[PDB]
Amino acid sequence: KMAFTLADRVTEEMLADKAALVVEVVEENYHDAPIVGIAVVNEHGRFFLRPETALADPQFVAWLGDETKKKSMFDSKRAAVALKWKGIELCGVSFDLLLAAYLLDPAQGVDDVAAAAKMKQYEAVRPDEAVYGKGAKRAVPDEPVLAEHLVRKAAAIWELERPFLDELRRNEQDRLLVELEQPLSSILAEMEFAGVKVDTKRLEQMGKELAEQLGTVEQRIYELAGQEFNINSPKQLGVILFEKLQLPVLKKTKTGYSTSADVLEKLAPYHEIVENILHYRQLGKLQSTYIEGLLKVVRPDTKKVHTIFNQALTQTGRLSSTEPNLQNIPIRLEEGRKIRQAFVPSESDWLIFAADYSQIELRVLAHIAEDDNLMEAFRRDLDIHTKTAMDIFQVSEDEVTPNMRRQAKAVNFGIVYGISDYGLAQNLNISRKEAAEFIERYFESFPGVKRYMENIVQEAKQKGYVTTLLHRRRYLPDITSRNFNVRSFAERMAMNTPIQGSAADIIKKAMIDLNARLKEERLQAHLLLQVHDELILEAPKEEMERLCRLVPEVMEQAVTLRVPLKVDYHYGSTWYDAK
DNA sequence: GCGATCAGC
DNA sequence: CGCTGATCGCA
Repeated sequence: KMAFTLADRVTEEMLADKAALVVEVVEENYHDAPIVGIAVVNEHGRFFLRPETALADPQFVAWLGDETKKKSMFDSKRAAVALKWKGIELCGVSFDLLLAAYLLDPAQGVDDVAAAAKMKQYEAVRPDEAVYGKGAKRAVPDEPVLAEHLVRKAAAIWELERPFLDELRRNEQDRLLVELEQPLSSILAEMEFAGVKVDTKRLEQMGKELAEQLGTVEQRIYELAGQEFNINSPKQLGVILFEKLQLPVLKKTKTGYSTSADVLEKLAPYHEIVENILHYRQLGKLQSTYIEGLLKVVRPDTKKVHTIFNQALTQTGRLSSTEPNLQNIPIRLEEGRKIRQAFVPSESDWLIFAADYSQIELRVLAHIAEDDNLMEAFRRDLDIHTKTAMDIFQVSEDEVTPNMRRQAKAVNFGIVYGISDYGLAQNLNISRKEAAEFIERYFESFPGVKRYMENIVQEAKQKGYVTTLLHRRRYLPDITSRNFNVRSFAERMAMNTPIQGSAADIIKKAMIDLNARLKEERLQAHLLLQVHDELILEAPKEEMERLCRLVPEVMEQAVTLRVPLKVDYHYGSTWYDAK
């Protein structure tokens, strides 16, 4: 339908200093993937270009790389990375419709031009899944169909820029787009392209040890069970535990029985088999997800993994990481933690450097609640769980037992997640009355936190949304629901989203400031990963002493709060040793 | 095609 | 009780 020049050569009217640009990568994983088509819409009209044509043309290449030639795009990062794998630099992206839509309303799950277009009732563009299929049926169509789709996406971006920018400006989110998320997009592009080197023989050796401890564990489970069965089947396990061996059921489920780790540790004392199933679950998880699954996505040439950071998915402003997920690499239990020995510097005589905010959520809570007891605790750099135990249990420091600190720590998680008696009682394996007593004691010791939690729910009902430090927004329409379970979950989101979201805003601003400082200092050090409240870098050995001073300082000074931001850091030959 | 489970923050 | 993603089993 839509009119445009299906051009076979590049012309200077395609290289105007403002344009909507689509550099289409249809492969879901864009790492070293083909670019199937190019669309440009600018003051002169609408243009489709074959990529072999466009990317061979020196003038088109230079227009891509010229920061002065402004481009409006959807998912710039996708385009930037696919171009990086071809040695082509993309610059001058001044508007990204994906990030604009994400900031206006994260709840829409906008992941294509069509869904962003719908927020302004622009319907003259198809959804990607209607054009390409999905997953199994993910094929590039014939040139006429492809070209009309790309040109209609570019035209949608062209028309949608100014209404998205006017709404962002009304929301006071204009700076969140221009000065935080879009510069971060570039930084994520570099991190993903660089990747993380994996020691694949370390992982294969761990794989072989786990296959033997799994074998040893399966047949003692079979011995104790008096029968062979699929241990990885929650259904067949539940029959073995609750029907054949007649173990008690503490947590009744509508369907069958729960075999969650929560239920199995209460069942450990009644039967030997239980602990063995939990050891088996821990090893089978290392084996399937972190050994086998990691090895499947290592590039066999470089032995690097190239995560994709989804910048536009989480309801709080956090990143997510896929294929592989480099934000859930084991660390808590020692045998899982060894996996991190396989994550190594990409060059001879480089080291891994990890810096992590200490208790950023509770420090952000202290800031926004202006609780004088919590702010003083941080100004004194106290152990916050110990001091919370001292206050809610009414004891001196010396009188806090390890069980008291364990319980106070779970209250502190509770407070930032949005406490409920039923939630804390579940976590602590106590009654609801006992948990409500802890919560009451917490609020008598931190009355500013109690005020804040009432005033922010009260503010979420009046406004219909909540905000973070840097004006990220989440809409909480379930705040006015007559169903108790659905309205309490909205009240929890109103308590938690400003905390978790403020913490995301701060680490995103740190990453931007860190990269400016690394460039000013012309250090070879670079970001590999973000894990929510930690940055992981690799650098030459020679740079370690300067980064021990520079990275913490940049992360501490990212934002000014009423309490200090505290950062710990470590470095070593492997991610494991950076502890 | 989704629930259960478990890894991270 | 907050936020995620991957694997597996079973439909």
